[PDB]
Amino acid sequence: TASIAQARKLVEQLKMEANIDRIKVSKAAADLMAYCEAHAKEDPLLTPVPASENPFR
Amino acid sequence: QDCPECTLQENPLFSQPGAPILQCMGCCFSRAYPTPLRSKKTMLVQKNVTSESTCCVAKSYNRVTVMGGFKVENHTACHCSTCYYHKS
Amino acid sequence: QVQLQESGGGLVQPGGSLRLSCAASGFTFSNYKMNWVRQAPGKGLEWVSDISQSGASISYTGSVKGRFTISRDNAKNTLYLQMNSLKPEDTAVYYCARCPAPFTRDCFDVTSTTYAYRGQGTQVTV
Amino acid sequence: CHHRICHCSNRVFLCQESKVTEIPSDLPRNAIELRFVLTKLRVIQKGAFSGFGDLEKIEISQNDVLEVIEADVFSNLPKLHEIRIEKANNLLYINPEAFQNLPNLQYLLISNTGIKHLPDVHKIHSLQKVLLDIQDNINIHTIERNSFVGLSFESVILWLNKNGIQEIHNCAFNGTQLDELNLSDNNNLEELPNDVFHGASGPVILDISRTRIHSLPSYGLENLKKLRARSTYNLKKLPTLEKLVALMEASLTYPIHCCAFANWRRQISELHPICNKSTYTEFDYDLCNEVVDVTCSPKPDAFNPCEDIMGYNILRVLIWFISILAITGNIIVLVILTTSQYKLTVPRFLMCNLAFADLCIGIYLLLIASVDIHTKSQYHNYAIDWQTGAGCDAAGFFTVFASELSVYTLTAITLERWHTITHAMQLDCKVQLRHAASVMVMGWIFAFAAALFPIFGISSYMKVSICLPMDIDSPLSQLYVMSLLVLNVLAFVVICGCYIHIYLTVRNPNIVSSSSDTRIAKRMAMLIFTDFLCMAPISFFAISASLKVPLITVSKAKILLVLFHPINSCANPFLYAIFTKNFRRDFFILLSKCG
Amino acid sequence: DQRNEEKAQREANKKIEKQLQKDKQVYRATHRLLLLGAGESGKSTIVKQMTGIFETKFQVDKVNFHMFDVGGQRDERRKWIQCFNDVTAIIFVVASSQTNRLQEALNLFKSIWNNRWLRTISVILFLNKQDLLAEKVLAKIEDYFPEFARYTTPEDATPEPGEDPRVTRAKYFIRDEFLRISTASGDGRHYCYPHFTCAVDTENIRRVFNDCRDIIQRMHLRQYELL
Amino acid sequence: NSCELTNITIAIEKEECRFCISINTTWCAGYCYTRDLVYKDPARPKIQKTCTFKELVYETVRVPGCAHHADSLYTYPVATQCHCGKCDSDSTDCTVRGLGPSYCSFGEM
Amino acid sequence: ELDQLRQEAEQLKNQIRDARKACADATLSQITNNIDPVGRIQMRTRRTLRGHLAKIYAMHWGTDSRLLVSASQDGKLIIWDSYTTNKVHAIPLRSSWVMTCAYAPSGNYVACGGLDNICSIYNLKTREGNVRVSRELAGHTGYLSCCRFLDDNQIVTSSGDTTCALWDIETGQQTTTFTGHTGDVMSLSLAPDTRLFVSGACDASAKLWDVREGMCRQTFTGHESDINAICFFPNGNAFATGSDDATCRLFDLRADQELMTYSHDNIICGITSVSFSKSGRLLLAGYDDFNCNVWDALKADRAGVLAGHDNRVSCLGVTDDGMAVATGSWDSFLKIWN
Ligand SMILES: CCN(C(=O)c1nc(-c2cccs2)c2n1CCc1cc(OC)c(OC(C)C)cc1-2)C(C)(C)C
Ligand SMILES: *[C@@H]1O[C@H](CO)[C@@H](O[C@@H]2O[C@H](CO)[C@@H](O)[C@H](O)[C@H]2NC(C)=O)[C@H](O)[C@H]1NC(C)=O
Ligand SMILES: CC(C)CCC[C@@H](C)[C@H]1CC[C@H]2[C@@H]3CC=C4C[C@@H](O)CC[C@]4(C)[C@H]3CC[C@]12C
Ligand SMILES: CC(C)CCC[C@@H](C)[C@H]1CC[C@H]2[C@@H]3CC=C4C[C@@H](O)CC[C@]4(C)[C@H]3CC[C@]12C
Ligand SMILES: CC(C)CCC[C@@H](C)[C@H]1CC[C@H]2[C@@H]3CC=C4C[C@@H](O)CC[C@]4(C)[C@H]3CC[C@]12C
Ligand SMILES: CC(C)CCC[C@@H](C)[C@H]1CC[C@H]2[C@@H]3CC=C4C[C@@H](O)CC[C@]4(C)[C@H]3CC[C@]12C
Ligand SMILES: CC(C)CCC[C@@H](C)[C@H]1CC[C@H]2[C@@H]3CC=C4C[C@@H](O)CC[C@]4(C)[C@H]3CC[C@]12C
Ligand SMILES: CC(C)CCC[C@@H](C)[C@H]1CC[C@H]2[C@@H]3CC=C4C[C@@H](O)CC[C@]4(C)[C@H]3CC[C@]12C
Ligand SMILES: CC(C)CCC[C@@H](C)[C@H]1CC[C@H]2[C@@H]3CC=C4C[C@@H](O)CC[C@]4(C)[C@H]3CC[C@]12C
Ligand SMILES: CC(C)CCC[C@@H](C)[C@H]1CC[C@H]2[C@@H]3CC=C4C[C@@H](O)CC[C@]4(C)[C@H]3CC[C@]12C
Ligand SMILES: CC(C)CCC[C@@H](C)[C@H]1CC[C@H]2[C@@H]3CC=C4C[C@@H](O)CC[C@]4(C)[C@H]3CC[C@]12C
Ligand SMILES: CC(C)CCC[C@@H](C)[C@H]1CC[C@H]2[C@@H]3CC=C4C[C@@H](O)CC[C@]4(C)[C@H]3CC[C@]12C
Ligand SMILES: CC(C)CCC[C@@H](C)[C@H]1CC[C@H]2[C@@H]3CC=C4C[C@@H](O)CC[C@]4(C)[C@H]3CC[C@]12C
Ligand SMILES: CC(C)CCC[C@@H](C)[C@H]1CC[C@H]2[C@@H]3CC=C4C[C@@H](O)CC[C@]4(C)[C@H]3CC[C@]12C
Ligand SMILES: CCCCCCCCCCCCCCCC(=O)O
Ligand SMILES: CCCCCCCCCCCCCC(=O)O
Ligand SMILES: CCCCCCCCCCCCCC(=O)O
Ligand SMILES: *[C@@H]1O[C@H](CO)[C@@H](O)[C@H](O)[C@H]1NC(C)=O
Ligand SMILES: *[C@@H]1O[C@H](CO)[C@@H](O)[C@H](O)[C@H]1NC(C)=O
Repeated sequence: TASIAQARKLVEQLKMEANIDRIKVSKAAADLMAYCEAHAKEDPLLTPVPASENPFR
Repeated sequence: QDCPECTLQENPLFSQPGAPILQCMGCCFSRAYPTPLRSKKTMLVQKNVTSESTCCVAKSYNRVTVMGGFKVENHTACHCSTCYYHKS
Repeated sequence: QVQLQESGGGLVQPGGSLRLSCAASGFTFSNYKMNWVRQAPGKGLEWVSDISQSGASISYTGSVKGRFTISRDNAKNTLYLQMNSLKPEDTAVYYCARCPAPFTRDCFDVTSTTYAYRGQGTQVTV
Repeated sequence: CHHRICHCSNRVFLCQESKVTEIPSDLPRNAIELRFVLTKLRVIQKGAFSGFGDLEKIEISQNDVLEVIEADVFSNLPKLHEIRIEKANNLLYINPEAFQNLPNLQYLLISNTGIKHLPDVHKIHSLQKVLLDIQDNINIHTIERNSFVGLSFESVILWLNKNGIQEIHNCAFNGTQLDELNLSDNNNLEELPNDVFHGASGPVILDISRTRIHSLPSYGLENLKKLRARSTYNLKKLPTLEKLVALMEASLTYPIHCCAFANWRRQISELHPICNKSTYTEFDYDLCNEVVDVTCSPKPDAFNPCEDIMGYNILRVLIWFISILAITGNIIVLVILTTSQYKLTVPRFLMCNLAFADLCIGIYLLLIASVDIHTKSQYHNYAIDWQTGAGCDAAGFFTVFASELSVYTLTAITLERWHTITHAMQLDCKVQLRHAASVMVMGWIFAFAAALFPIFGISSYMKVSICLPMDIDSPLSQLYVMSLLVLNVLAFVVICGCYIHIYLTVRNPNIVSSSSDTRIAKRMAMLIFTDFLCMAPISFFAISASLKVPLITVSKAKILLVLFHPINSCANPFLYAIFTKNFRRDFFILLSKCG
Repeated sequence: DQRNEEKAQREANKKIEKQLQKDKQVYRATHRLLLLGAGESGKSTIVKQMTGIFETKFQVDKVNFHMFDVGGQRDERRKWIQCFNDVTAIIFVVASSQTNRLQEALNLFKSIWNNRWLRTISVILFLNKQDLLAEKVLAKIEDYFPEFARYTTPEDATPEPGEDPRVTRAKYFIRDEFLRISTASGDGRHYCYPHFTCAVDTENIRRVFNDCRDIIQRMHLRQYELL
Repeated sequence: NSCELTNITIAIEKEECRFCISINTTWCAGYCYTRDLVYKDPARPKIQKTCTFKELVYETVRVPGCAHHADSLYTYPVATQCHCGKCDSDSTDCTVRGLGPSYCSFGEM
Repeated sequence: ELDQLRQEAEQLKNQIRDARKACADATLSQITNNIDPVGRIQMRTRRTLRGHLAKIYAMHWGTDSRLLVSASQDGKLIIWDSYTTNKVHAIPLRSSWVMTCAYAPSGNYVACGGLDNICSIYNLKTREGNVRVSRELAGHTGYLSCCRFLDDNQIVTSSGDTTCALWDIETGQQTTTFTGHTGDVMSLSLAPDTRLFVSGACDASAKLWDVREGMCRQTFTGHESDINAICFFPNGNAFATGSDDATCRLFDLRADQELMTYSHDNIICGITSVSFSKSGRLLLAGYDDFNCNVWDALKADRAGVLAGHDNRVSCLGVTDDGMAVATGSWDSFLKIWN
């Protein structure tokens, strides 16, 4: 009974998922690289902050 | 026992056969009795018993060397006298 | 995507022979245990047989002992089931089911409904 | 023969009459002997006995009123050979020039008189051997330097005993040939300077009985043959045998000193030809018979087997390893358990106390081995000071406290295990850490009381070198020591009973395979066997002897304690703590912090 | 100035700590059980005579027991089962054979026994519906299990008086099948406790109490390294 | 040795009143063997001994007096047994010869 | 009917795979060779929180980077002040079985749930001065696996129903329900822009859902086994995932394919939790073998390991400010690192 309805919902879901503007992988990788580079100076875990500024020490 | 008097007997270690070096031995009288008070007046260390002793010893002797250098005394005369070593 | 598809089936004469196999894709076949599940008409899912990663351990049901033979080919990434002396009670849709996790012996939910790691199955009639 | 106021016999004159207030100058000069007894003489005037050719003996006695003896009194008579000044309480002073050159002298006695100082004998110059008898004179306190120089050219017998002397000057006997030196009954005397025998020959015989001398002079005793040191408790140490080369007999005060002359180690023997071949009852008229050996008394008692504190080298090496193993294993277990960040529980708290008690056992063994090395081959010099000293009491306290605490803690661990297993479901009876602390507090009190009773005279530790409480003499000591031993045995009985019940409670053959049941039995048998091997061999001999039925000597006892006693100390940290999953995790965690 | 807030927070910490300590005794004084079984099993009757999760609380000899029955859950169990890795024991209930539902029960027991978690958790096995088993046997099992033909009654069997030997053979064959799964796989870290029971059986609480005490006793032995 | 218990009649004197009394009791005296030595060796045990006391008990009697001093109880230790051995330098007074056991200062025996 | 639909679905899947391969210019590793490695990271435990009686299953940092919620299977919901390691609140739960917990961004509400199928939310800031149940939400037919707060009024939930839902706290009714998963939805993570949320389920698939339209926008199927944890990259254009297959995978919404896979041969265990640092360069994941591995999000190298636990690491998280990392484990201890 519901098998056909599930299939109809599935095919509809794929159809609306296929019609999307997928950006090139290289551009996305550059975006992630830019984000990491820009915000690398504000990451205590990446760069150990001064002991005085450390809330836990 | 009627032990013998202070006398002069033989020497069966240090007298070579025919060369006697006699020795002085025997019994002599001794006794003990309480200290009289007149005596106790004179003593610093109080003693409850006096003891009169007499020991058989040489009256005269000749000193002779025998057996390779062992000097000994021949008891030419023997009589019992003061006890030098009787003290405990 | 993880997918399992079976092959073979169709009508088989009583006491006949048939062969079913399942082709795997999207996962490392050698690291997982596999099982076969059949669903007779008007009845729930029934576990059939299982084979370990190395194939040194094998088991079947009482109604299946001595009749069916399960084998695997890690190189071809395919599952095997040799069938002979089929009987009318054997008619069912046979599914190729995969254990939920690798490197483990438990295979909890292969026989459960709406399972995620089993194929569409193939029909067998006797 | 007759005299005005003195009786005589064969020219021997006795003046025993009160009328003689002065020495009669009318006494015949040919007198053979003169006896001044109770004469009432007040002072012996100078030159009283001068020119008496035939005088061979002189006797002064019983003259209470006598006060002073002047100079030149004895002159230089050639025949005089005996002088006896006796029983003169008021005779406090004798002139230094009282005695002159007496070449013939052989005997002089000033015993039992009030003289303040020794007679000045440095002018007698006797050609014969002279015997000095200065006894029962309680007023002399000290002896001066070169006191006896010049008494005679020959050897001299010195008797200076039963006096009030309290100190000896250096070189007191210098320049004299000593045969006999008897200083017995001089209680006030306390020490002898090392130069007492400086420049002197002998003495052949030294008698220091009933005197507080601490140590003998460190040279000049090579000629000493017979030693008498009875009732000399301060003589705790003796010179090295290399110094007593010619010793022949030694009456010591303590039995342990007796076997400093342990063996026939005097190599040389005299064996003169006269002894070879060339009533009564004295050495069968023979001289050299078996003389090389050394006699001494009192003989060594069974409680004092004078070997090294470790009688065998293999024991000596083993104790160091055993002590080092027990100490290191216990301390590391203690620090690992205590320094952990996981909260304490009853089994861990009990373990820590057991490790501490085991560590104390290791410390006791470390002390014993270390002292054994210190006293190697020379124990008999230190046995008295060690056993009677505070060190032995500390060692006895350590071993008793550690053993009782270890037994109590081990029993507590077994009881805790039994309660947890048997009463697992009845959680209302859960044993909290406070209950364990209270039991441990009681255990420490029991251990400290047991270790302190020996110190307070109940049962002394001094009976043995290794300082165990072997005192059995008094009934109280028997009661105390037995209670400890009986309690130790009862602890093992309780441990076995608790484990027996645990096995019977946990066994379940309907669901558990046999192999698991054997494995549980094996594991608990390990612990029971370990404790039995630690306790049974020692308890057997300890209980039997405490009943006044000794079966083994102390020599083997020291071996048994060194070998079997530390079995629990070494095994407990391994069995109860190490290779325990909690301990294994703890050790790795702490090691990481020390990377 | 900053001490006022420290004091207030310290007071709150102490107030919370006292409540937690009081609740710790209650939590450690209760034994938690997971009642697992198929729908056809007698678990519903077992709880009756003794939200998606149902609760049954009872005491035996003044000890608290907490039994959890999961009813409002989907067929898949491999995830929410993980939460029961600290239960004292699992009360597994099995029916008697309808189709060969016993094989499904055996497979479920195998999965419970072999999962990395619950591997240290013992299982109390209830062979329920014993009256029905006797009725069917007296009135076919070999068809669903060909090994029954060669099987023989255990030499240590202790059947009730007057019981048909065939009933006992069927009894222990099922029990041995489960025991083989328990023994042939796993280790000594945990054990299986088989019991034969029915709907009208008051001994079930006593059996669970005895099994739990044995499990806890064995756990204490492991803690002390005696096992 | 030839020494045994024997009767002896000792006497004591009162200094205040100048008079004496007499009483009998038991004591020891006799002979013990000795030997002189021909070879000088200090380690040699010398052979000299005497017969002496072993044990003592005490007795008491009333001794009259003079003027305002009258009968009073005097006491001393009597002997019970004898022994031949080295004279005890502690308690005894070893001597060549003494005043004798019998005497009274205020009257000759 | 069914055969034709299945054939159409297969054709659509083939097209999707073909499109996915058409966009595979290069692996994330290949483009990242020019970036220097993180090197060795040596985080050490700074605080240890004790008081929980049973195994912990969830924790969540507050917006202030100080308050920590910790839900344990013992039935207690304790709130910690990480700075002073002193408990602020301890809420007793109606059901001892709790699987998830969350802290509202405003800091006023805390949610939780588990096998009871009911999500319980407690108001910390209460006039009476004591914790209370603001409201209970029911309607899920399976265990509540994860729950997160969109705001002070809306909470999103996931359960074992193979579906997710959005709850309006006031009316206590499902504003919208998300369906399409086949297995149990285990973990959830809200996007930084609070506009989209990505779900991982027990079918080796991850779905991107939009909160408002109530529909899925992307499906990722790069995993092998059930997905246990999921987190969003700080910039919101990517999300990490974890599964029992012992591999961590980073997905990009724009690319719609697995950009990177983190795996080591020595690791046979599954991933329990996953979170990203503030800069996103570090990917912290929990593993069954009582440890957490720090992975270089770009170079795919193990920067370091946190091995202070004695049991499974069930939950993991980092502060919004990135000062510290908090991890919960089944041994009832919360460890704070760096
Ligand atoms: C270690 C037990 N223990 C003792 O004090 C203790 N250990 C020993 C022994 C250690 C090696 C053999 S026995 C003895 N004692 C005390 C009583 C006692 C009397 C003995 O006879 C008078 C005796 O002599 C034997 C025949 C040589 C030996 C021992 C603790 C209480 C510290 C636990
Ligand atoms: C030796 O004689 C003295 C007296 O010269 C005795 O001394 C008496 O000692 C007792 C105690 O033992 C005292 O009660 C008496 O008072 C003492 N006597 C006098 C006269 O005071 C002594 O007991 C005798 N015996 C010994 C062994 O010394
Ligand atoms: C495994 C190691 C660490 C164990 C400890 C080292 C052992 C072998 C050491 C520690 C103390 C040592 C002893 C210390 C003192 C002496 C005295 C000497 O006159 C003979 C050797 C002897 C008796 C030593 C033998 C070796 C010894 C027992
Ligand atoms: C582990 C802790 C308790 C430290 C142990 C230190 C060890 C090396 C100590 C403890 C007591 C010490 C001994 C105590 C007594 C003396 C007696 C002395 O005449 C020689 C040194 C000697 C024998 C010591 C040697 C070193 C010693 C054994
Ligand atoms: C108590 C434990 C845990 C710590 C160890 C301390 C030990 C080594 C100490 C405490 C008491 C100490 C003893 C106390 C008294 C003496 C007498 C002294 O003239 C020599 C050292 C000696 C024999 C000590 C030996 C070392 C000793 C046993
Ligand atoms: C509690 C224990 C383990 C800690 C260490 C304390 C030890 C070293 C203490 C406790 C009791 C102490 C003893 C108590 C009494 C005396 C008697 C004294 O004339 C000499 C020291 C001596 C023998 C002490 C030595 C040190 C001693 C043994
Ligand atoms: C249970 C414990 C703690 C109680 C103490 C009991 C001990 C002290 C009792 C029990 C048996 C007793 C012993 C019984 C018989 C003898 C033999 C006798 O020739 C000397 C005393 C001696 C050796 C007793 C001494 C005291 C004793 C050892
Ligand atoms: C802890 C358990 C073993 C209790 C028994 C241990 C002790 C107390 C027992 C075992 C052996 C017993 C002794 C055995 C034999 C006798 C001889 C007789 O005169 C009666 C008492 C006496 C001397 C016993 C006294 C008590 C004793 C020492
Ligand atoms: C001094 C005592 C308390 C030491 C600790 C107890 C030890 C010895 C254990 C081991 C075996 C135990 C016994 C085992 C069985 C029973 C039967 C039960 O119906 C009453 C308790 C009783 C009688 C136990 C009492 C305690 C017990 C004797
Ligand atoms: C760790 C060691 C002690 C384990 C050794 C096994 C011991 C404890 C077991 C094995 C069989 C047991 C016996 C079997 C049954 C009984 C009945 C019980 O009512 C009295 C004791 C008695 C007679 C047991 C004594 C203890 C026993 C010998
Ligand atoms: C400490 C041990 C390893 C030393 C050597 C002795 C061994 C062989 C002993 C210790 C305890 C013993 C076991 C104790 C209890 C039982 C139960 C009984 O029904 C059968 C024998 C059995 C299983 C014993 C076999 C032998 C055994 C294992
Ligand atoms: C672990 C075991 C060996 C120790 C406990 C048992 C005890 C009580 C045993 C072991 C040795 C035994 C002693 C050995 C020898 C004798 C001599 C006999 O004429 C009287 C009893 C007596 C003195 C025994 C009494 C009991 C005794 C002390
Ligand atoms: C007996 C003399 C040599 C002194 C004591 C020797 C020491 C080194 C011995 C005595 C008893 C021994 C232990 C007895 C039993 C075991 C259990 C085993 O699973 C590991 C080793 C261990 C823990 C042994 C280690 C070594 C040990 C501690
Ligand atoms: C003198 C020596 C023998 C004793 C002192 C060293 C001690 C501390 C040594 C000897 C044997 C060692 C153990 C041997 C084996 C292991 C297994 C490993 O997975 C964890 C550490 C552990 C448990 C070791 C801990 C340290 C240890 C107990
Ligand atoms: C400190 C940690 C435990 C290890 C202790 C080992 C001690 C070794 C040193 C002992 C030296 C003792 C030597 C004898 C002393 C003496 O000269 O009399
Ligand atoms: C360990 C603290 C408790 C008290 C321990 C000290 C006990 C000392 C008792 C000494 C009594 C001995 C008898 C006596 O000599 O008078
Ligand atoms: C000699 C060492 C073994 C000691 C044996 C103790 C016997 C008592 C055991 C007590 C345990 C309970 C026994 C029972 O009641 O069944
Ligand atoms: C000690 O005696 C020697 C002779 O042996 C002598 O030369 C020396 O002077 C004496 N010492 C003193 C202090 O008189
Ligand atoms: C001593 O004298 C008593 C009389 O007092 C007498 O009976 C006894 O026999 C005498 N004994 C000796 C040995 O003289």
